[PDB]
Amino acid sequence: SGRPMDNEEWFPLKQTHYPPPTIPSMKTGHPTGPISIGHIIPDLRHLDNVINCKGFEPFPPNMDVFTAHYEQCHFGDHLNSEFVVQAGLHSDRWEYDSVVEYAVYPTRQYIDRLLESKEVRQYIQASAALLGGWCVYMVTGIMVARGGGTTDFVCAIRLVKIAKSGLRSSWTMKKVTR
Amino acid sequence: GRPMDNEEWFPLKQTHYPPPTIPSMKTGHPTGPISIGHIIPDLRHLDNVINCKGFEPFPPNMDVFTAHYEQCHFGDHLNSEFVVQAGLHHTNITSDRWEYDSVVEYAVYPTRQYIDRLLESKEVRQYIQASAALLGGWCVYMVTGIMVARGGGRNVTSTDFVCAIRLVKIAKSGLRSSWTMKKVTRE
Amino acid sequence: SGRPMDNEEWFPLKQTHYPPPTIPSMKTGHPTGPISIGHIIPDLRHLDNVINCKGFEPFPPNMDVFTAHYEQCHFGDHLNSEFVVQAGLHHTNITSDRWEYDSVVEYAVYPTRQYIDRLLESKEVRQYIQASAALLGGWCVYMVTGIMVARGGGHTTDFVCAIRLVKIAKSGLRSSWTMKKVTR
Amino acid sequence: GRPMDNEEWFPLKQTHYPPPTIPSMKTGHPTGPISIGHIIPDLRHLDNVINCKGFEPFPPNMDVFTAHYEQCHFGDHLNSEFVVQAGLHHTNITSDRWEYDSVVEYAVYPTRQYIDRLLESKEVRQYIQASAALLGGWCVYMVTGIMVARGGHTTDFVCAIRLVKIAKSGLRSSWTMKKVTR
Amino acid sequence: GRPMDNEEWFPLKQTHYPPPTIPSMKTGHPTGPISIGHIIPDLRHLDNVINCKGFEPFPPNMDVFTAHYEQCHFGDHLNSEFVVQAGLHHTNITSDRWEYDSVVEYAVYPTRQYIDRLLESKEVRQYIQASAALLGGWCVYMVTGIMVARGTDFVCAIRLVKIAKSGLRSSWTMKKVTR
Amino acid sequence: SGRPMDNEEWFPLKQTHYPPPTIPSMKTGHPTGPISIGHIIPDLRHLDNVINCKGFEPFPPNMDVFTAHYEQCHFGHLNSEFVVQAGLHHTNDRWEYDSVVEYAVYPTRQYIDRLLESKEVRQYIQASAALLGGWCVYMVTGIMVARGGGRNVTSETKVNAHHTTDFVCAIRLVKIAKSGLRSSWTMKKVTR
Amino acid sequence: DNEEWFPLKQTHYPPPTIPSMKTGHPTGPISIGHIIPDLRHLDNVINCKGFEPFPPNMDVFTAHYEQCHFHLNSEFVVQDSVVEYAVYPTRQYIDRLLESKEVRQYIQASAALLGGWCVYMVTGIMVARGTDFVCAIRLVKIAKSGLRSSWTMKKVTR
Amino acid sequence: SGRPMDNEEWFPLKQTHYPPPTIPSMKTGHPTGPISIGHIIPDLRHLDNVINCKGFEPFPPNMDVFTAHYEQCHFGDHLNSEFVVQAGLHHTNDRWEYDSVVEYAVYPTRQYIDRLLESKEVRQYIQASAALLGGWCVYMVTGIMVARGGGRNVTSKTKVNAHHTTDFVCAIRLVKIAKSGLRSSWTMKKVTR
Amino acid sequence: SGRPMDNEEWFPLKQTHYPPPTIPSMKTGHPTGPISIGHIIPDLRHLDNVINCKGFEPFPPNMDVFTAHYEQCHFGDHLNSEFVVQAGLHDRWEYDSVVEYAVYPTRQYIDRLLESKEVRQYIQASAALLGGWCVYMVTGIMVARGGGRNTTDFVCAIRLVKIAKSGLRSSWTMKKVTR
Amino acid sequence: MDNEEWFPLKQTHYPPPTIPSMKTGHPTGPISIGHIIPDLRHLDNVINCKGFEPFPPNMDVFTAHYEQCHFGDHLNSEFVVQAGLHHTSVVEYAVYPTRQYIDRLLESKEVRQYIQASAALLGGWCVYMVTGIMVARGTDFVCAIRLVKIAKSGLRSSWTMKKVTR
Repeated sequence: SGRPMDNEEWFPLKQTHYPPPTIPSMKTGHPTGPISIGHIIPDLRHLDNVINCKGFEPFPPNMDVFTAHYEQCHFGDHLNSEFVVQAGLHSDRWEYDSVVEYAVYPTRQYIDRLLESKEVRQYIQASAALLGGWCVYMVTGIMVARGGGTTDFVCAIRLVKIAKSGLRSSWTMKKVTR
Repeated sequence: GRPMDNEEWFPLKQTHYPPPTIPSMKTGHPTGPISIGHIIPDLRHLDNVINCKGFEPFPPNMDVFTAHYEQCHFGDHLNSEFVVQAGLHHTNITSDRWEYDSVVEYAVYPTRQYIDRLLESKEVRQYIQASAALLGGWCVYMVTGIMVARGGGRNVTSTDFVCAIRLVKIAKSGLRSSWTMKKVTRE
Repeated sequence: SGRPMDNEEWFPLKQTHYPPPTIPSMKTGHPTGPISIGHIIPDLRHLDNVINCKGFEPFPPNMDVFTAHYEQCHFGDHLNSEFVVQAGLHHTNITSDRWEYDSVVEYAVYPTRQYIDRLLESKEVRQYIQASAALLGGWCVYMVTGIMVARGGGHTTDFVCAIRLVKIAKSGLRSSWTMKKVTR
Repeated sequence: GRPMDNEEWFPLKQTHYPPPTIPSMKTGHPTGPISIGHIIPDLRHLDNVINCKGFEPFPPNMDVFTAHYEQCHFGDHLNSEFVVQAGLHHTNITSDRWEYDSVVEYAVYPTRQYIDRLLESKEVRQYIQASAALLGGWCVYMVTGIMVARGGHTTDFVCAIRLVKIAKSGLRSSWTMKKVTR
Repeated sequence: GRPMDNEEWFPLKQTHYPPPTIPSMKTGHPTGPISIGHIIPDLRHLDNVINCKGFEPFPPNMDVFTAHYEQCHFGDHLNSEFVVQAGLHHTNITSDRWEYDSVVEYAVYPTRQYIDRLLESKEVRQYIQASAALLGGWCVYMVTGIMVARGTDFVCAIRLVKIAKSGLRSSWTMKKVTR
Repeated sequence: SGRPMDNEEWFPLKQTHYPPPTIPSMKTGHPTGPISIGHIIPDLRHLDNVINCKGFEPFPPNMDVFTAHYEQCHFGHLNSEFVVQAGLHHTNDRWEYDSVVEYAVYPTRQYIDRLLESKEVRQYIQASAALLGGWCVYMVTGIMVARGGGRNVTSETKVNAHHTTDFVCAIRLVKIAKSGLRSSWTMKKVTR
Repeated sequence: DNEEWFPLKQTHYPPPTIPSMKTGHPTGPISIGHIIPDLRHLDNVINCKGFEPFPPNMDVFTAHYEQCHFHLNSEFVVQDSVVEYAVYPTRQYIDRLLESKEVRQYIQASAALLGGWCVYMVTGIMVARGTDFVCAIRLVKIAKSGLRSSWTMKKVTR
Repeated sequence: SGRPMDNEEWFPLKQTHYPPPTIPSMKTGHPTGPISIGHIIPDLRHLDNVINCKGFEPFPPNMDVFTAHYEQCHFGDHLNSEFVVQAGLHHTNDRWEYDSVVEYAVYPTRQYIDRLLESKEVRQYIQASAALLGGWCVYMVTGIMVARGGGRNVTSKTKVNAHHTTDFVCAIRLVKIAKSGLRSSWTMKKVTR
Repeated sequence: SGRPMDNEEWFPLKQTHYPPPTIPSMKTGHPTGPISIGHIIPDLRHLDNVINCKGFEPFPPNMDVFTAHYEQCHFGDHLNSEFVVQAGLHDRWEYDSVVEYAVYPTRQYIDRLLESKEVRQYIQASAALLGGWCVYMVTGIMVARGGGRNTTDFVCAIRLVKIAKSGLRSSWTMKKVTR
Repeated sequence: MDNEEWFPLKQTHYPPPTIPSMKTGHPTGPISIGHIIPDLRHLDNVINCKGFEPFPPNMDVFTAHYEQCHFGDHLNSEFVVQAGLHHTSVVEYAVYPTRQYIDRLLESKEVRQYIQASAALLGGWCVYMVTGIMVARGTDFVCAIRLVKIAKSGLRSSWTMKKVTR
């Protein structure tokens, strides 16, 4: 199965097998699946919880969804049998047959518009008033697994961190790793 | 629980400051002496409000947010008394006199547009111009939060009252012609 | 009542029962408990996978264990019900638990570079460090610098409710590991 | 006149602390509750002296220096009240209540050797060890100056102090010292 | 009450120059020879005004602020007691206490626009262009405040700011001057 | 299959050309192959030119060779999917293996110093310091061996060729350099 | 700038006509103004369907060379008429090159699927006499990564 | 003769080879001399290679020629008799003296530089240097020293070797205008020996 | 004549007032003059107030004095600037032979001069009362052999170096002084 | 570009030092690797003309034989026309200096005397060490030199070594 899919850029969704959204519904801002590109989540410990669950802005023409197909994939890389024995430390790998990555590169304009939707704006304002600043994570990619080892499901997500603290005026976006 | 920015809350020693009504806190004319939006000259004169006659009402992107705490204290300091026993050095982390019950936090996050509206108000503009002439620049503090403790019970000193405030520091210095805002922590 | 001054640095153990080590065993480098000051864990997704589980270097004789007594401790997040309502996130299940424990006792030490160097030399820790350094870029471990113990019922019923850790990392091939406190 | 570092002088609101005798300041056993060489935990507790039972006597290179002021106040505030007249905007700069007369300032500049000797004192070492264990670092303030008001055993009293912030953080293995203002 | 920026007031000494009338200050033609808005070339001679023939009037929004002090001390830190304890009693370094009674302070806040207008007078511009061509750059000092002691009243101290464009920076910088 | 083996840290070699070394000879300092961990190369243009060809220093105790095993691997970017959505259409082959083993070491300061203090490494370093500005060499930090060989595959999937003998398919390097008259050298991971 | 010219595969690239280099439609396969994805290709022109013409401020300058054979020579191991055509890339011309239909698709595909994008611009060509052929290219690295919102332009040397 | 006129900011030229320009011709943009204020030279070694040989923009009224007169002057590098003996060396080093030396100086504005950098010859040289080489670098003559009444060549005792009683330029003060790494804008730095 | 001697590197004193020290006494640590190389002054506005007037440490063997002779020297600028500048309209000193004596200080010698009794007392008083300390070391002296305005020798200028430690630096910084 | 690192000798025609004499610290030629010159204006005013420290075992000399190595400025007849302006066998020996060797050089009698004099009269001191020589065939003669700038100016108490390029 080569190298595992759970890279440092991809957080695996292992709580519940959420079904994927249709490809056109991702660009329209009203996805059919509960987890899609363009969704804002509060923190890394609530990957399922979506702030803009009612809908978000449709993808502008400078934001097309790109694909990457992989076959005979597995999910491990977390203290494998070989790494444990040669590190002195002391998991059943799942084998999927078709895994597709859907990815998008966000523009600052699209983020500026997303930070103005009612739900995201309210969360940001509450976090700014009660806490120091605010911090949200945008789903920039989704990994959907077809088949198992039956229905397709979003198996991973790729995020970007948008933040504004220290009373600064401009928000900053940064890639997240694990 | 306790507020995440608890170090940024300055307690007001006097329990004689009545709170403003919830509706008047955003109209620009709070019914109390200390409220969100008041401008003070410095951390020594927290009782002197410069815009005591009224200020700019809160814009829609600047709403008041609430939190409730059964108990609230401002400052946990380590005592100098230490007892050694059972091979352990026992410390004593105590709370200060500024401890109140049933405290409600009202909080706000200011925008640059709103603060710019504040710096053009008559009283604040007068103070800013006078300070810039007499000193290098000017420095004021805007109340960004208040805490109201219930009156009576264990909140009695020898009927609700403002027990603590949270401030932002607004300052323009060095002829920058551009003011900066910074969080203020109790040190 | 007084409360921890580093309460943002205490990670709760949640609904478990890790027995607290006896204090004499703690300093000996062989605590009677599963998690204790001086234990090395590989990451923050475990908090119980101690690498030096067979023991570690004893405490230096000049290194002392300090104790605090809190009437109550709260180790939960800010995503309470009121914040949920005022953030508009009432539509999703996001509220976490309040980890409010009563009659808590804190045991804390101050790590020294020499003692950490000695902790990194046990057969288990140097094995995880060398393997992580060769197969991956660098290595990163976390040392337990403090433990909170909640009181049980009317002892052996007491249990560890929270731990305070420190990140010990070297990834730039700079031949010098760096130490930093961990938060949230 | 006024001291050049007048901003660094915290006034003691309580006017009942008698000053130490001049010979006792440099012996490490001052006859007064607050004096040069004392270590306080933080800026909120000036009455709380850690090295209360005594500290290191001053080395010969740490002599006490004096200054005299007919009037010393700590805080000149700009009032919000203004009057426009004759084309001028009249302001009122008023002194803070902390205003004393016939003030003698005793000042010291400490060396790293003397401070390292202070940090090894029983009480101070115990406090900083506890703080390091409970906080990953420690922070103490050494009073490097006092001001005695001879107007308003002796009848004089300590009216203000001047401190230095001694701190070690992040296990930097070397403490730093800084001046404190306000 | 005492001046809050007391270290920024350079004392004029035996130069008992008369104070300008307040109406004459704002007009750019003060009746006094040392006034707010005057430009001097250096700190060695505080009465060598280059705009001696007049300058740009104050902007209508630029106001003059006034502070009355019972006493003012502009003396150096080299007072007698410091000189004694530093072991410099065998020399003449002891400075005088410039203590004046019943002092009035007139102060303004300079803006970049008004300073640009002060740099465009014939005398100041000629000092700037020649100092920048013959020497590296230029450096002038603008009087931002004056202190006046009661008598006939006279100016006892001035507050200045340093305006300097050096190193071919294409923009001058403004720094508060202390002593 | 799965995610490809050509990480940015793993530079691929000429397929079916470099035989693997014996496992015991990697630590001896005299490896039985043309390329292995511990070798010094002048740059990335000559992945085969070895400076320490006449043996190098044996591995110290703190240098153990760790292994990582992978199954159903492949190499390779210029795939048909990325090319068609990038709009290039530049005729885009791909190698597949049954088993791939990564052998990895972490270099220490003292062992690098002893490698720079070598008979053959000093000549390349000193001559480069005199004639050229400074010196810059690369050290093999890891190797990838296709245990069981591999196969050349092209998709429109066709197995073009079959190779059943072991060979090294990639190396992982670190750049060791000294320039600007600096006293101490520097080491940095090499990415692609 | 001897360390800024990457050689290519010999006798494989007919040189374009000098007037064609400035009209944005060069007659040769490799020319000034072409965008290549990596340093491993040096032949995969992205803007193969043309690019923006050289602005008036950009002019092609020439350096002839009677240079013969003359990094690791035989001595270092022990111890042909050519012409250079070069330009200077202004930032506006780069901003317009990145707006080409071919260059924008590679960038958006690289940014979404990877972290960012890195492209190279042929700032100079080096054509030797024989039939003549382009023997070397001098490139410039144009890159925007880390969500910088402003691309950087640097020179490349081996 | 006081301090030498060879300050670190004044590069000396070959004596009696460069005639001075007339006072009015300096600000007209067409100097009557071979070297004058406003000339752009390529390097510190090619003084005669004036790029803007045809002419340059006349001096705007914002830029005036300021003068400085000196009397009984002399030239001398650091390797004089007194320095060499106490520097351990023994190879001492002709001295030029002048009765009157006049400095003419100006301060260049960024706009005047932009209008000089957009002239034909300067633009051609700059574009050639930016395309063929990494970047471009030009030097502008910000000042000139002329020896009114000429001077005398002297060797050391002191012996006069020649008398040249004709006015000539003896030193120039330059400034470095350079752009590299595609800074999108030029920088100006005073040059010093 | 020529370029003036009082450039930005040399500070002029009161002419015909300060006698030179005998050349042998400049390296013995006890100069026979009031102002010499090795003396420490408190401020730039009190150039003759020598702090270590009771002698200092003799020059170590790696600190030799170097000389520079000049003939037909003058001090000051003329009115050619005041005209091209438009300065206020509100006469120079000439000498036949002017000798500069110069020394490059070492960190050890400065650390030992900072431990001299008088310098130590001044520094301790300044640190305890003012917050920091700052002194200037005479690193060169310019001496005129006979004077004349438009007989006996005298020191006409000094070249100084600022040695300072502010805000608890624990180490002193040494920088050149310009004017 | 290594060509920019080399500076020309104007009508000197000095004899090249014998290959062994370069390491011995007493080269037979007047200009050699390891010589100290005061500035770029005086490229043949060797300060350490009485000899210098012999090349340590790590400082071996390395040779480079060029048929016709390129030495010149940017001004070439090809470059002159396109800018509008008006027209107007060799072997290299090189070494790489170490910090300790330069520290020893600065303690030579002649070098230290020039350093202490420059530091006292001027602000700091600045010297140049010949790191390479370039000799063409005849009698043969050194035609170019490659130097490095050594300077502790600025009261830093820490000398820096930079590379000089024309």
